[PDB]
Amino acid sequence: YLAGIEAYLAVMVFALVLGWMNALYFTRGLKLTGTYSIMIQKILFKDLFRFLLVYLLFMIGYASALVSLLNPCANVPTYPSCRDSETFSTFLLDLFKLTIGMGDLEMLSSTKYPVVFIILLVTYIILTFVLLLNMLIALMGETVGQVSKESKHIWKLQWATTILDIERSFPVFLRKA
Amino acid sequence: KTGKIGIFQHIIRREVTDEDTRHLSRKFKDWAYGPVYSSLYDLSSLDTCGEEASVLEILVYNSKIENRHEMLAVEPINELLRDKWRKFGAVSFYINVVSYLCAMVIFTLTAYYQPLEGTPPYPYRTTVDYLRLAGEVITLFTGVLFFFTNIKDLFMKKCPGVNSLFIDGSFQLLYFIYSVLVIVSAALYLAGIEAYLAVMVFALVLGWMNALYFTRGLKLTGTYSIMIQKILFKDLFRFLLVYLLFMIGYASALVSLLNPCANVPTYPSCRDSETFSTFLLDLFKLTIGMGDLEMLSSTKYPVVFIILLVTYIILTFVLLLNMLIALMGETVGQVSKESKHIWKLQWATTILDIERSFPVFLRKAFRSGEMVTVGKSSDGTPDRRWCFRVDEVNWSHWNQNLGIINEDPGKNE
Amino acid sequence: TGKTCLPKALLNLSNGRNDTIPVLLDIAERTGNMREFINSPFRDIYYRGQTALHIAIERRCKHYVELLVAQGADVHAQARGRFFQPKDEGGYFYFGELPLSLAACTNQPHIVNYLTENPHKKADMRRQDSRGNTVLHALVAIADNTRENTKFVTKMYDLLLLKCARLFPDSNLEAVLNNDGLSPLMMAA
Ligand SMILES: CCCCCC/C=C/CCCCCCCC(=O)O[C@H](COC(=O)CCCCCCCCCCC/C=C\CCCCCCCC)COP(=O)(O)OCC[N+](C)(C)C
Ligand SMILES: CCCCCC/C=C\CCCCCCCC(=O)O[C@H](COC(=O)CCCCCCCCCCC/C=C/CCCCCCCC)COP(=O)(O)OCC[N+](C)(C)C
Ligand SMILES: CCCCCC/C=C\CCCCCCCC(=O)O[C@H](COC(=O)CCCCCCCCCCC/C=C/CCCCCCCC)COP(=O)(O)OCC[N+](C)(C)C
Ligand SMILES: CCCCCC/C=C\CCCCCCCC(=O)O[C@H](COC(=O)CCCCCCCCCCC/C=C\CCCCCCCC)COP(=O)(O)OCC[N+](C)(C)C
Ligand SMILES: CCCCCC/C=C\CCCCCCCC(=O)O[C@H](COC(=O)CCCCCCCCCCC/C=C\CCCCCCCC)COP(=O)(O)OCC[N+](C)(C)C
Ligand SMILES: CCCCCC/C=C\CCCCCCCC(=O)O[C@H](COC(=O)CCCCCCCCCCC/C=C\CCCCCCCC)COP(=O)(O)OCC[N+](C)(C)C
Ligand SMILES: CCCCCC/C=C\CCCCCCCC(=O)O[C@H](COC(=O)CCCCCCCCCCC/C=C\CCCCCCCC)COP(=O)(O)OCC[N+](C)(C)C
Ligand SMILES: CCCCCC/C=C\CCCCCCCC(=O)O[C@H](COC(=O)CCCCCCCCCCC/C=C\CCCCCCCC)COP(=O)(O)OCC[N+](C)(C)C
Ligand code: NA
Ligand code: NA
Ligand code: NA
Repeated sequence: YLAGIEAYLAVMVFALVLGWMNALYFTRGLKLTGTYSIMIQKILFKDLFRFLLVYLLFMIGYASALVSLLNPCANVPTYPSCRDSETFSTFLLDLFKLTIGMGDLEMLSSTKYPVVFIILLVTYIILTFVLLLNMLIALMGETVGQVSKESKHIWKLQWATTILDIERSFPVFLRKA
Repeated sequence: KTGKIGIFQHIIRREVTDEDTRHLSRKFKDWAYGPVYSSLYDLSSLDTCGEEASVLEILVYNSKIENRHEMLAVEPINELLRDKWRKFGAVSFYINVVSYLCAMVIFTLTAYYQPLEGTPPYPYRTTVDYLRLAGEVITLFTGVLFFFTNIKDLFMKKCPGVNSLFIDGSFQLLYFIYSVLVIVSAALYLAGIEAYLAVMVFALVLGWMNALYFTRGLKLTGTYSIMIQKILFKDLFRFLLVYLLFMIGYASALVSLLNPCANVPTYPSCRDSETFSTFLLDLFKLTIGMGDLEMLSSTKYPVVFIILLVTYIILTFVLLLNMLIALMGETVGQVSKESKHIWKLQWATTILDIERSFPVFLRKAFRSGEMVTVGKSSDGTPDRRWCFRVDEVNWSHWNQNLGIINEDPGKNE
Repeated sequence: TGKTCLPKALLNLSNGRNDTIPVLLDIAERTGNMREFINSPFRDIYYRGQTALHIAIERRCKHYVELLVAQGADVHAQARGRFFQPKDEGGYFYFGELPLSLAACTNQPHIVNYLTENPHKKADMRRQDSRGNTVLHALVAIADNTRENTKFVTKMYDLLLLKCARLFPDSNLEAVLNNDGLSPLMMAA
């Protein structure tokens, strides 16, 4: 913003979202919310990274498989029927929308083999929304029942580390008061 | 081979004290300074690099799966496999993974740059099309490679209760499929038929789903890829059964209410000749949530139509697909302990396969052990056994003065 | 190493009795050496400082600890070897470095009394090893949070700082810091 480059914003926009997500730091003053912000961080480890791994295998697999069926636009200007140069990119997003539910199949006749296309989408929808994203819910239940006792113990350290940091920041005559 | 733990344990930790029969021992006490001692196991039959038949290849390949995890979770076996993983089992496995992922990148790029005009697009005539040909030749190698390796397995290790066997029983089956489709697609791409693609497209998706094979190098992801396979059995096939009964029932019931197009050209109001087909998909979308009711007045009885959709939506999204979530929770709490035990077999089977693929001089270079003069064999002949140390601590068993081979405690390096 | 007759006897101990140690020290006297023979430490980089007395207690033989001390051998020799080093450097068993700290860290009370209350040269509890760690610093080191370990750690812990008060009536031994700046309580934490 002082060197003249105009991408001060984009970097600034990531900072903004961290900082509000760094307000979860201050959930230590209550066992409720402090136990909450550490399960979020445990269900983000022994949980939704394992999911991101396989989900990127199922997704690259199908996204490469289904765009392989769409015919190029050299064949001609219209993308949403055809394939050219950003097909993969937009098509991953349409597959990311499908697993979570806020998409529409938008079934396509432009492909060369149309029936095999829908055999693959329905397997994506079964093996990602009905099988994985619901198993993703079930693994959390196996987590939050196990890391609950740990989570009450980690908060007691968080909470204690908070106090001794405040105390340590005082002068000695004020600590001694 | 028969799954007898209680005696299998007792043999491997056989401490005999009377020196006339100490040679009938397999746990020794190399040294003991105070409350810390080093126990020294006999790997005479367990870890034989090549030449002899081994206890460890028997537990891991041809044994009873109901007790392998308890037979591999005893004295040195578990320590012995970790001692193989850090040497070569880790590394070579993580070369197997990158080589496979690349091969699937290489198989990805061809299909994306595979043309779609005319006869099967033989003519290359450019550099990029020769780069693609490098991807198809490297590909077909992978197919025939996974073909031969699985057929020699059919003459050798193979055929447990396949695909209900979470120790590479299923993946052997799937790499074999992937091996076929790359041979079929290459046959039709060379026979002139233009459906090389459709077969090739199923191969691509298997192979990325066959990269779940390589989730064994971590307890996290390996425990993950076997729950997927258990929640696909004691879970979402039961669902597919009833869900196909509720669905055929309603799909036949609701299309029975729509009036034919002989009555006239417009489907989305009317019924003709693909009504059922498209209408199943609209009902598949409803249960999962990414559909719209798209309520229809074209039917002859419109009110009874919505009485049935709302029962589909209650008995499939609110009742079954949410019960489907709840049964998983009953699964993943029960098959977690099994899943940590199956990984230990997967992980072990991975090591012994890599080890078995080495020549004997290289296995004999990555030996897990050491020659030790453990005693005299009553002829003056010193017993030079290849053994394995285990430091151990006990603040209660103070009289450790039985079999102290090395009077000088420490390993004195 | 530097091993001698007198260690070799105690390593090769027959049911708590090797009849040679009363003999060799008689012959050691008639040529003449007791404060050079018994004391002779292993000059290795791995058993450094270890003596016959460090061996007489780890074998759990009380009868000769009286004998080795009867001639006034040593009760503050420091076993600084890489073996006598914690399990954070490349060692196995850190008891401190002293024979008193050894007997306390091996659940052997009677010598811990003896090396304090004997006729001859006494082992005081204030003596620091090469890291400042006294006997109580050491009991915090060998301790684990099991059941049988915490039993005799607390007993031999108690036994000494009570015994430090009936002996030198001054600063408690638990106040004695070390060469990191810590006390036995701050060392346990
Ligand atoms: C010594 C302890 C080391 C401890 C520290 C950690 C060291 C790690 C090194 C890891 C080496 C292994 C990785 C190399 C690539 C590899 O092994 O790739 C393998 C196969 O590769 C080969 O066949 C190539 C033959 C040469 C390989 C060894 C080269 C390294 C040698 C140097 C290491 C040091 C020791 C000896 C050198 C010789 C001199 C005598 C030493 C003593 C002193 C002189 C991939 O598996 P794949 O078959 O695809 O999977 C099986 C398939 N299935 C059965 C599951 C279906
Ligand atoms: C270790 C921390 C350090 C980070 C290193 C990166 C730092 C700096 C990179 C910025 C320089 C690059 C841009 C310069 C060129 C440029 O100008 O490029 C622009 C476009 O560039 C961009 O958009 C740059 C996007 C930057 C974001 C990077 C990631 C930031 C950090 C990410 C991590 C934090 C995540 C948080 C998210 C929350 C979720 C997770 C929370 C955690 C889990 C809960 C071109 O367009 P134009 O308009 O023409 O530009 C003007 C040019 N002109 C015409 C004036 C010459
Ligand atoms: C045991 C393995 C062996 C499999 C056996 C099947 C092998 C080969 C069949 C291929 C020949 C048939 C086509 C020839 C006729 C033809 O050409 O037919 C086409 C259309 O035909 C097709 O599209 C055929 C679809 C093939 C897919 C079959 C299933 C493949 C295997 C399925 C299993 C694996 C699943 C994986 C999915 C992942 C999820 C689950 C993972 C597991 C759970 C996690 C007609 O159109 P046209 O353009 O005119 O064609 C050109 C004709 N012309 C004009 C040149 C004369
Ligand atoms: C250890 C593995 C390392 C391997 C990394 C290799 C990755 C990339 C290098 C190769 C890409 C080079 C760029 C391609 C050429 C290009 O520029 O293509 C552009 C298009 O954009 C692309 O194609 C790039 C998107 C991706 C493409 C598929 C590859 C997918 C890569 C996925 C990597 C997966 C990693 C990991 C798996 C996931 C799990 C986690 C891992 C395990 C645990 C940590 C130009 O298109 P256009 O000209 O319009 O073509 C039209 C052609 N028409 C119409 C004439 C026929
Ligand atoms: C294990 C998962 C993977 C299984 C894959 C193996 C099964 C099938 C793949 C092969 C299908 C090949 C279809 C034919 C080739 C093709 O595409 O031909 C097209 C047209 O096709 C058709 O007319 C085929 C009629 C519809 C029936 C489809 C198959 C059966 C459907 C039911 C599948 C059920 C199982 C599975 C689905 C549920 C999965 C969830 C489970 C859990 C997953 C883990 C070529 O156009 P053209 O003839 O030129 O156009 C028409 C003629 N006109 C008028 C233009 C001249
Ligand atoms: C310190 C160690 C020193 C050694 C260094 C490495 C030395 C040599 C490397 C040799 C590479 C090739 C080895 C192949 C091993 C093999 O045959 O692997 C197979 C996997 O299938 C293949 O490979 C396909 C065959 C075609 C080759 C791959 C594609 C073409 C070559 C690509 C190489 C480029 C790499 C990487 C470039 C990108 C780099 C990103 C780094 C990033 C680091 C983080 C093992 O399957 P299997 O075990 O049998 O399990 C299968 C399942 N079943 C049957 C047991 C049930
Ligand atoms: C052990 C049981 C074995 C029984 C299998 C019998 C199956 C099929 C044989 C009969 C079908 C013959 C073809 C029909 C005629 C035809 O060609 O009809 C076509 C249309 O397409 C169809 O009708 C075929 C789609 C399905 C139709 C309903 C049957 C549903 C079958 C479901 C099977 C369920 C299995 C299992 C239950 C699920 C649970 C798992 C099991 C238990 C555990 C493993 C022509 O229509 P169009 O000319 O347009 O007519 C218009 C008429 N208009 C407008 C003039 C009035
Ligand atoms: C156990 C589950 C199954 C229960 C089924 C039994 C209950 C009802 C079925 C019978 C309904 C018959 C309706 C009348 C016939 C018909 O359809 O007449 C049509 C029109 O209709 C009407 O005007 C009926 C008014 C609306 C009230 C509907 C019923 C009551 C609704 C509430 C239902 C609540 C219970 C259940 C629903 C919730 C279920 C979730 C629980 C859990 C499941 C497991 C004929 O057109 P026309 O008169 O010519 O057109 C109007 C006249 N004009 C202007 C054109 C001349
Ligand atoms: Na739940
Ligand atoms: Na939804
Ligand atoms: Na929705």
